[PDB]
Amino acid sequence: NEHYFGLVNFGNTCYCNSVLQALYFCRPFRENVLAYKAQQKKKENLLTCLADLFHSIATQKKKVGVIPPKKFISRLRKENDLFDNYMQQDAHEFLNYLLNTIADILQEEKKQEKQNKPELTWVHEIFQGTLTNETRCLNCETVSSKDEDFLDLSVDVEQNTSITHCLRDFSNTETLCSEQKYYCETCCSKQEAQKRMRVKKLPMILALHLKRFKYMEQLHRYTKLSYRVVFPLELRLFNTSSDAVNLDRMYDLVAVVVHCGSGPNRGHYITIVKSHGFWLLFDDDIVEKIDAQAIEEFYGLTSDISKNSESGYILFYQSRE
Amino acid sequence: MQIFVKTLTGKTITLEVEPSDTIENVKAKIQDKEGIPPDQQRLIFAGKQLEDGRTLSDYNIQKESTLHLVLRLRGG
Amino acid sequence: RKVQVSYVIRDEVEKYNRNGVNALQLDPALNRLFTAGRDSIIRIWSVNQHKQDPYIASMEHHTDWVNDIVLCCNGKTLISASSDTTVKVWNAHKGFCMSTLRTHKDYVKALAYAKDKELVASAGLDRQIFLWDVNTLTALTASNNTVTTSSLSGNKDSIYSLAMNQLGTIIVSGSTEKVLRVWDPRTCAKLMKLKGHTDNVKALLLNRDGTQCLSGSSDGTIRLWSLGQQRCIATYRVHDEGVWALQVNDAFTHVYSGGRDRKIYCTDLRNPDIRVLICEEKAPVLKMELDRSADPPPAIWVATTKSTVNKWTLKGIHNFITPLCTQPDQVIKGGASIIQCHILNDKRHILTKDTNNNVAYWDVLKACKVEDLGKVDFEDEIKKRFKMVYVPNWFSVDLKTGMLTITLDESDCFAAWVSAKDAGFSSPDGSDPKLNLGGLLLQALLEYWPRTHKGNGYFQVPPHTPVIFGEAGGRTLFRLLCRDSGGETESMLLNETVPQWVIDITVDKNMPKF
Ligand SMILES: [Zn+2]
Repeated sequence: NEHYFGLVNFGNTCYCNSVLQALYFCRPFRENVLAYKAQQKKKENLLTCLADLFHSIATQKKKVGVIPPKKFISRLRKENDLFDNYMQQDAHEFLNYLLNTIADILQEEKKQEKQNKPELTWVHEIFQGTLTNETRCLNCETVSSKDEDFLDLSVDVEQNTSITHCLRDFSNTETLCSEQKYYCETCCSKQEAQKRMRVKKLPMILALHLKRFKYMEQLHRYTKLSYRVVFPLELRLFNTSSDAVNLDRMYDLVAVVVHCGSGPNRGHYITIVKSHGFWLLFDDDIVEKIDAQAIEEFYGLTSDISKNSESGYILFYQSRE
Repeated sequence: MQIFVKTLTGKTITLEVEPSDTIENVKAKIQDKEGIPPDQQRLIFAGKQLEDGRTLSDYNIQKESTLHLVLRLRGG
Repeated sequence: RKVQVSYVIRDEVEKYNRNGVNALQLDPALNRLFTAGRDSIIRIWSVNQHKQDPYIASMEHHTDWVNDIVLCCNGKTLISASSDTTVKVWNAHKGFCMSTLRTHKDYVKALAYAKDKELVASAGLDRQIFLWDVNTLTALTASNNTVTTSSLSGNKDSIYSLAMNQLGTIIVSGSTEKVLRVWDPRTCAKLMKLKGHTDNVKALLLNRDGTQCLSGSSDGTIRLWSLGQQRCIATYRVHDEGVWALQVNDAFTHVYSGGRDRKIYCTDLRNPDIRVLICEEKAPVLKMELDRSADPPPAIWVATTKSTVNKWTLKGIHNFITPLCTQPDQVIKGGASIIQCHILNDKRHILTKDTNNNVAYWDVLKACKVEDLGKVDFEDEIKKRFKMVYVPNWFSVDLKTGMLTITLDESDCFAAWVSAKDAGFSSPDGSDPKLNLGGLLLQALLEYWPRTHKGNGYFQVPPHTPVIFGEAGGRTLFRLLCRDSGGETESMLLNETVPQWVIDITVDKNMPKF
């Protein structure tokens, strides 16, 4: 009982469609959304529209087709004036809005039953993780730890690298020096320091965002980074924490949101999802199967000889359940 | 109070903020160090993209907090 | 770069250290002690014990922490390295600054000295080492000096320690690069790299010949290296935490060590199992200096985070973990350092918590302590002294010296306008005008500058107030006491350093618009 359906683009809405596809192929999210549909609050909010849409997809007669998500898009425009337009937008910006917006709807719902210390929604149970930022002042050598939550990780990207290496230097100890000296409270002055962000609590789904942009301080404009950045089908992630219990979680690539275009001001968004062993591409209404080798090999770019450079932007890594 | 920003290259920069400081004012402080116009900037913290109108105190952003600086990749 | 005006709320004479000492120096010829404090002031003390007041004088010129002090030219001439990015040459007998070497681009962390060549080395966070001839830096003759700087190249990370053998044939640097780089200071060419350390080197020591080197790392290991062999011959693991200070006997067979763990240990290099504990300090050990009057050394001077410098008698090592000491025999007193500071809702008053847990109320504008509140709850007091006013920020505070330092910057200096009545300046029977706090202060600071001629016309700032002019980055331009603005040479200096933004309201008196 599998449903592979395209989504109509109502004028530069690919940034939106592509995220919905990736989110639909993140089963804990899809299952949770479908479950929310069932209760039927019947007060039009972005979450109810999403669930109504995901419900059409899941409860369709034919296994393959096309759905115009008019209803949802209407609500998205009503709910956000920055998305209430025919301009092209960022997929990550949409994802962030959608995920927090639907977490905030649930946060209120959780509170209204208590009506008649904070609580974590099912959006957080799926995508949330925790970091620990350790800061060692190099003069007094006092270390300052600080936990900070995350819904995705915005990793820096380098030419001819891998998603693993980028995650490796994201967690590497950087030196805060010169103009970037740390203000040490015990030293009461600015001193050189070591800054390290390590994973404290692992997310069920690791959402990876690639910082594929370079600002040209002099040229007063930013470019799109179409580097060859390879992503593995599996990811080994290990845990820091209490050290009373240790985790060595193995992740799997479920979806890739990819941005086609040489520049960052205009483009086209598509999604490639892994469903039942084989991979498939979703270009709005068009849904077609793709061979595993042609997936990663086309989401990078060698030299410049690759028309309108399709590059991997958002990556969905699912824990091994 | 001093907070950190993880720049587009992963380089961390420090900022001398106040909890009272607006998100648009944080962006201006980043513009001085990085050169990026605020209109182009996007800051993620605690999995939440910070809204221009709000202040750091609103988002509970305290000393040693790391804001993730990120840009747009417009697609149709 | 943009220029910022700054001042310090303190008394004319700051007799005692107010932030702990980074480095010590002992003159055997006059029995004098030099204390390079984090309060930006170097001071002279008499070590004859039988003197009620040991204070001699204080060398004040620096603006940030004095990190290291090298005493040379057989008796007195002092070279200092500071976080103010400069190296200052001083006539140590009279205690005045001769030259300021503005060659470093970051905090100057360490100095090295080679007696037999009157050669002094400087290094800091700017990953550069400079070699200087003391007899050139001190020379007043100026005979085709053509003063070209001599630098050593190699360091890939911020330098925290430096050492040179007595002859000046070896130089070794310690950094966050962990590995210790060596050069021949005479030929400037590289010699070796010394891999072994897993952390920062903050303490470096060399023998007379320079054939062997002692290193104290933040990893907790003391390392004896053989230079001729280009490898570590002995690894000593004594301290529980990192080691920051090192001192050796004239023989080079015993190592005196101190670190973050506050413990001081003399360890026999030849056989490490013979480790003697001197004592445990009340604060982590920053730097040490032996009393080299006799062999074995009879005493040791210990500099720590605390503003009090202690002398512990070593006499008993030959006779004797239980320490050899409990109390020091000779003690140099230390004043309180402001550790915490809160700016109240009126942007005029400040609350401070010193090292002794005493809380004080301060007036920023009139540059003075208004009240002493004693050992009270600082957190509660802030809340207790809450003000229901909105005044935009106009100044900056920095307790890097342990003393209150206020910074006026162009961007926000003239941001706060308050009512004269609301500011306490009662004027009967004239109606209270809106006064710009920043302007009013700038006027009071440069009150004695003839170019500005009277003052603000409301309040007066203490005439002994240090008024510093410097770049936002780090480089200071000029420093003077409020009252010294009147002098010809100072007035001339003011004309070449005072920025336009200050001049607009002080001389031109064009008060900003609301
Ligand atoms: Zn510190």
